[PDB]
Amino acid sequence: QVQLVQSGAEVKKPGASVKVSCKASGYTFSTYWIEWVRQAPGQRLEWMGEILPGSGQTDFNEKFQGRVTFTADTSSDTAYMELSSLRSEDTAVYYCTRWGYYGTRGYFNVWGQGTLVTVS
Amino acid sequence: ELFPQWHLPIKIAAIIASLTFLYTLLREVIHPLATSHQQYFYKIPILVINKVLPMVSITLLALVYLPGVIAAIVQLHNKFPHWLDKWMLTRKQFGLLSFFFAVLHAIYSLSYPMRRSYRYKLLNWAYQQVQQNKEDAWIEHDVWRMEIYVSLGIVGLAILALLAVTSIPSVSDSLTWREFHYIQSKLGIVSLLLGTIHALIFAWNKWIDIKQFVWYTPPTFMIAVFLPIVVLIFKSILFL
Amino acid sequence: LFPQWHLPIKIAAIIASLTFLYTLLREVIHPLATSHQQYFYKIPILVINKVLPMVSITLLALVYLPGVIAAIVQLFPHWLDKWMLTRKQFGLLSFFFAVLHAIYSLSYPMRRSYRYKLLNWAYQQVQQNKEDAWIEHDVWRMEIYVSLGIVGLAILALLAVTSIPSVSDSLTWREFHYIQSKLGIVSLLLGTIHALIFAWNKWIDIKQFVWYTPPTFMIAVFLPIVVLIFKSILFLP
Amino acid sequence: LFPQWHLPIKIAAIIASLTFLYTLLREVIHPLATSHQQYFYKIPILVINKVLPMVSITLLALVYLPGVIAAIVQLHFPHWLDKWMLTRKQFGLLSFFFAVLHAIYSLSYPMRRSYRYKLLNWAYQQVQQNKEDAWIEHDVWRMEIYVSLGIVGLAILALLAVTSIPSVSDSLTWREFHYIQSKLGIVSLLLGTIHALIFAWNKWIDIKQFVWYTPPTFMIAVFLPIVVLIFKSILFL
Amino acid sequence: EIVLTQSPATLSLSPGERATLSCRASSSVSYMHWFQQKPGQAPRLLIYSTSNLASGIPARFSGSGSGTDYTLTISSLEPEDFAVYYCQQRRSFPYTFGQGTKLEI
Ligand SMILES: CCCCCCCC/C=C/CCCCCCCC(=O)O[C@H](COC(=O)CCCCCCCCCCCCCCC)COP(=O)([O-])OCC[N+](C)(C)C
Ligand SMILES: CCCCCCCC/C=C\CCCCCCCC(=O)O[C@H](COC(=O)CCCCCCCCCCCCCCC)COP(=O)([O-])OCC[N+](C)(C)C
Ligand SMILES: CCCCCCCC/C=C\CCCCCCCC(=O)O[C@H](COC(=O)CCCCCCCCCCCCCCC)COP(=O)([O-])OCC[N+](C)(C)C
Ligand code: HEM
Ligand code: HEM
Ligand code: HEM
Repeated sequence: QVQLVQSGAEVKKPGASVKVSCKASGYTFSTYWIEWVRQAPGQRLEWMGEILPGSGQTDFNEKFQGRVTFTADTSSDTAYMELSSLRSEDTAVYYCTRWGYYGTRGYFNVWGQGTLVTVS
Repeated sequence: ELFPQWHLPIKIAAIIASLTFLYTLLREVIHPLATSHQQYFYKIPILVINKVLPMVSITLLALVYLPGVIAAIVQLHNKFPHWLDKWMLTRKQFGLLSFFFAVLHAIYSLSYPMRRSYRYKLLNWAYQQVQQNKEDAWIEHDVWRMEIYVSLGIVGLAILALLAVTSIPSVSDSLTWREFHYIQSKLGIVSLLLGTIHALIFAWNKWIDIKQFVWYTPPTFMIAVFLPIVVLIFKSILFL
Repeated sequence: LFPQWHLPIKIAAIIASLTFLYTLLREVIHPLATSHQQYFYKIPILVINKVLPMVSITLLALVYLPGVIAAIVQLFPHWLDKWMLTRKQFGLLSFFFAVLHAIYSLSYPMRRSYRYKLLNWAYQQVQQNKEDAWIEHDVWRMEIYVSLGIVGLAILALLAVTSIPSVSDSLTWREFHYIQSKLGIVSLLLGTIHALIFAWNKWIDIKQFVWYTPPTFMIAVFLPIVVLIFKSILFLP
Repeated sequence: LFPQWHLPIKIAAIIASLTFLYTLLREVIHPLATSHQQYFYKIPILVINKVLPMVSITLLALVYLPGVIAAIVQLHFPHWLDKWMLTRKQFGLLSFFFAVLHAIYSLSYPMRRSYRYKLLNWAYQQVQQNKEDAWIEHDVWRMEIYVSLGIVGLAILALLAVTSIPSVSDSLTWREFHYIQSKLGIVSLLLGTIHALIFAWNKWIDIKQFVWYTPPTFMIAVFLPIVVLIFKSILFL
Repeated sequence: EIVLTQSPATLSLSPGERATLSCRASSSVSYMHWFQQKPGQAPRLLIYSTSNLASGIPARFSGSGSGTDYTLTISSLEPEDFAVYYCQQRRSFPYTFGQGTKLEI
C-alpha cells in the first residue's frame, strides 16, 4: 500500500517564504518521479514541477523558474518544496503526485491529501 | 592457362564451403521444421552464410602453417616429395584467400543491428518485460564474454590486415630477409593464436550443454578449432 | 596538375550537385511548405547517403558504355577515343564512392534519432496492447539486398586491388582482360540487382511522386539496365 | 630490425600507456572510491576506445610541427631537427593505422548486449512514468554533425596513405606529390580537430567533468593541433 | 504550451439520462486522460488512454476520440456522478489541465 503524507495548513505574509513536505511510504522512494501540482480557488489545476529523488534531475515550469525549488531526503523519504517571494495570488492547495503501471492491470495515479497555503 | 598457381587453393576452399553449407542448413532449418514445425527460412541470406566464412578462413590459416610443422618433425625424427613441395608453394595463395574471407566475415558481422528482425525482436522483448513486471534485465558474464571476444577478433583482424599489406611485390622487394621472415612468421602465429582464442571465448558455456547436439552431431565451433589447436600445441612442443 | 583527372572529377561534381539539389527539394522543402514540419536534421547523413550511391553507380555504367557503342558501329572518332581513355579514372572514382557509401550506410543504428524512435515505438506498442510485431517480406527484402550489396562491394574491392601498377605487371593479357571485364560486369549486375531489390513495392505506389517527379531509385537504374540489355543482345543475337 | 621504426614506435607507447592509466583513474577507481560501483566491464572496449583516438591525433600533429619551426628559424641545422624531419612518413603511417583501428572500434558499439539491456531498461522506465515523447532536439544535431566529418577525415587519410605506396609514388612529378602530401594532410588534420571539438557539445562549461582536479581528455587531445593550425594560418596569411 | 478547452460549461441534466463531455485540444495529442473531483477531495483518476477504465470504475463511463476531439460519455446518471470533470494531456513538457465541467441537476 503506497501512501503520501503532507504537512498542515500554513498562513504567511507577503515577502516571506514557504516550505512544504511530502513523505512517501510503500515503495522505493529513490526510483520514481514525484510531481508537484497546485490548485487555486476558482481556477484550473496548475502543474508546477517534477523531481527525481536519489539523483540530480529536477524539471521546472517556465513561469516558476527562479522562485521555487525542490529538494529530496532519501534517509527520511521526504521531498520538500520551497517557494519564495509570496504574493497575494499564491494562496492555494499543493499536491504531491506519482504515477505507476501494473502489468495486465493498467495505470494508477496517487495524490497527496493537499497542503493549504494562505497569505494575508 | 589462367592463374595456374591459384587452381589448387580455390579447389580446396569451395568444397569446404559446401561441406559447411549443407551442415548448417541441416541444423537450424531442417530440424526445427521436422519437429515442432517452424519455418526459419529467412536465416539463409545472412545468419547461415556468416557461419561459413570464419571456418574457411581459419582452416586456410591452419593449412598455411601445417607444412612447416610437418617438415620440422620429418627433419628431426628420422629431400621432400612432390606433394610437400606443392604444399610449401601454395602457402601465399592460402593466406591471401584466408585474409579475403576474414574481411568478408567481419563485414558481414558488423551489420547485424541494421536488419528489421533485430528491431522486431527488441520491441517484442520490451513488451514481454513490461507485461511481467520485471525491472532489471542486466546480465554480467554475457556482457564480459561479448566485450572480450569482440576485442580479440578486432585485434586479430588488424594483425591479419598488416601481414597482408606487407605482401605487395613493390613493398616486398624493399626489406631484408630477416625482417621479411620475422613479419611472415611471428605475426602470423600471433594472429592464428588470437583467432583461436576469439573462437574459444565466443562459446562461453555451450561446451557442457547437451542441447547443442541437435541429433547426434557436435556443434560447429568444436570442428572450427580442432586443427589450429593441434598446430599451436605442436609448435609449443617443438619450442621447448 | 593531374591532366587526366579533370573530366571525371567535373562529371562527378555535376552529378553530385544535381542529386543533392533534387534530394533536398524532395525531402525537405515539400514537408515544410505543406503541413509545416522542420525535418532539417536529415541533411548531414540521410541526404548525403542518397547522393553517393547514385554517383558510384553512374560512373561504373559509363566505363562499359563506350565498349557497347564500338561494337554497334562496327557491326574511331575523337569523342569515342577521348571517352575510352578515361575508363580507369571512372572506375577508381566509382570504387571510392562505393566504399564511402558503404561506410555511411553501416552507421545507421548508432545515432540517437534511432534510439528515440525505438523508445517511442515500444511505448506505443505497450499502449495499444499489441503482442506481436513481426513482418516477413520486409525482413526478406532487408536480408537479400544487404547480402547482395556486400557481395558487390567485395567484387569491386578485388577489381580495384587488381589495378596497382606493380601488381598489373605480373599478369598476362588474358588474365588482366578477364579480371577487368567479367568481374566488373558481374559487379555492375549485382549492384543493379541490389538497387532493384531495395524498392520492394514502391514501384506501384502513388505517393512516391512529390509533385510529378519520380523517386531517386527510378532514375538511378536507367543506364545500367540499358547497358546490360545491349550486352545481352550483342552476346546472343 | 627496422632501424627507421625504432623512434616513432617508442613514442606511440608512451602516449598509449599514460592515457590508459589516466582513463582507468577517472572511470573505474573514482566510482569505486565514492558511491561504490563496480564498473569493471568498460576496460575491454570503452576504455580502449579512448586511447586510440588520442594516439592517432597526436602523431598527426607531430608530422607538421617541424614544418612551422623550420620557417621560423629561417626568418630569425641541428641533428635533432633532421632526426625529427626524417620520421614523418612513419608518424603518418602509424596515425593512419590507429585511426582505422579507432573507426573499427567505434563502428561496433550497437552490437553489444549492454546496449540491448540499457535499451530495455530505458523503455521500461519510460513506460512506468507516462511520457509519450522522449525526442530531443540538440543531441540529434550534435551527433549527426560530427560523424560525417570524422568519416570524411578518415577518407582523406586513406587516400593520402594510398598515395604513399612506393610503386605509386614514382609516377608523379613531385608537384602532384607535394600537393597531395601537404594540402590533403592539412585538411585532414583540420577536419579531425573540428570533429573532436564538435564531439564535446557543452561539456566545456560543465563542472562535473573535473573528477578531483583533472580536466577531461578531450581538452588535452586538441591542444597541440590547435596551436599547429593557428601557426599555419598565421604563416599563410 | 498546449491549451485544452472543454466545450460545455455546465449540464443541468436529468438524473438518469446520458451525458456527453468534450475536451478539444489545440495541437496533435495522442492520448487523453479523464479525472473527476468532488468537493473536499483530491482529483481521482477515471479513464486513461481514452478507452481504458481504471480499477473499480463502473461500466457507465466510456471514452472515445482521436486527432484532437475527445469525448467522455456517461450512459446512466445515478445519484453519485454529480462532480467536476477534468481532462489532461501528457505529450508536451507542461502538462496542461482542463478548465472543468460542472454537472448539476
Ligand atoms: C583491419 C584494421 C587494420 C587495418 C590496417 C590498415 C593499415 C594499412 C598499412 C598501414 C602502414 C603499415 C606499414 C608497415 C611497414 C611495412 C611495409 C613497408 O615496409 O613498406 C612501406 C611502404 O608501403 C606502404 O606503406 C604502403 C601503405 C599500404 C596501405 C594500404 C592502403 C589501402 C587503404 C585501406 C582502406 C581502409 C578502409 C577502412 C574502413 C573502415 C615503407 O616503405 P619501404 O618499402 O620500407 O621503403 C622506404 C624506405 N624508408 C623510407 C622506409 C626507409
Ligand atoms: C575491414 C576494413 C579493413 C580492410 C583493410 C583492407 C586493406 C588491405 C590493404 C591492401 C590490399 C592487399 C593487396 C595485396 C596485393 C596482392 C598480392 C599480389 O601481388 O598478387 C599477385 C597477383 O595478383 C592477383 O592474383 C590478384 C590479388 C588477389 C589477392 C586477394 C587478397 C585480398 C585483396 C583485397 C583485400 C580486401 C578485400 C575486401 C573485401 C570486401 C601475385 O601473383 P603471383 O605471380 O602468383 O605471385 C608472385 C608475384 N611476383 C613475385 C611474381 C611478382
Ligand atoms: C568498408 C570496406 C573497406 C574495403 C577497403 C578496400 C581497400 C582496397 C585495397 C587497396 C586499395 C589500392 C588502390 C590502388 C589504386 C591506385 C592505382 C594507381 O597507381 O593510380 C595512380 C593514381 O594516383 C592517385 O594517387 C589517385 C588515388 C587513387 C585512389 C582511389 C581508389 C582508392 C580507394 C580508397 C579507399 C576509400 C577509403 C574511405 C575510408 C572512409 C596513378 O596515377 P594516374 O596518372 O591517375 O594513373 C596512370 C599512371 N600510370 C599508373 C599508368 C603510370
Ligand atoms: C573485426 C573482426 C571480427 C569480428 C567483428 C568478429 C565477430 C564475430 C561474431 C559476431 C561471431 C559470432 C558468429 C555468429 O554468432 O554466428 C564470430 C564468430 C567466429 N569468429 Fe569472429 N570476428 C572477427 C574476426 C575474426 C577472425 C579474424 C577470425 C579467424 C581468423 C574469426 C573467427 C571466428 C570463428 C571461428 C567464429 C565461430 C564460428 C562458428 O561458431 O561457427 N573472427 N566472430
Ligand atoms: C557493404 C556494401 C553496401 C551496403 C551495406 C549498402 C547498403 C545500402 C542501404 C542501407 C541502402 C538504402 C539507402 C537509403 O535507405 O537511403 C542502399 C541503397 C542503394 N545502394 Fe547500397 N550498399 C552497399 C553497396 C552498394 C554498391 C557497391 C552499390 C553500387 C555499385 C550500391 C548502390 C545502391 C543504390 C543505387 C541504392 C539506391 C539508393 C536510392 O536510390 O536512394 N550499394 N544500399
Ligand atoms: C569513420 C571514422 C570515425 C568515426 C565513426 C568516429 C567516431 C567517433 C566516436 C563515436 C567518438 C566518441 C568516443 C567516445 O564517446 O568515447 C569519437 C571521438 C573522437 N574521435 Fe573519432 N571517429 C572517426 C574517425 C576519427 C579520426 C579520423 C580522428 C582524428 C584524426 C578521430 C578523433 C577522435 C577524437 C580525438 C575523439 C575524442 C575522444 C575522447 O577524447 O574521448 N576520429 N569519434
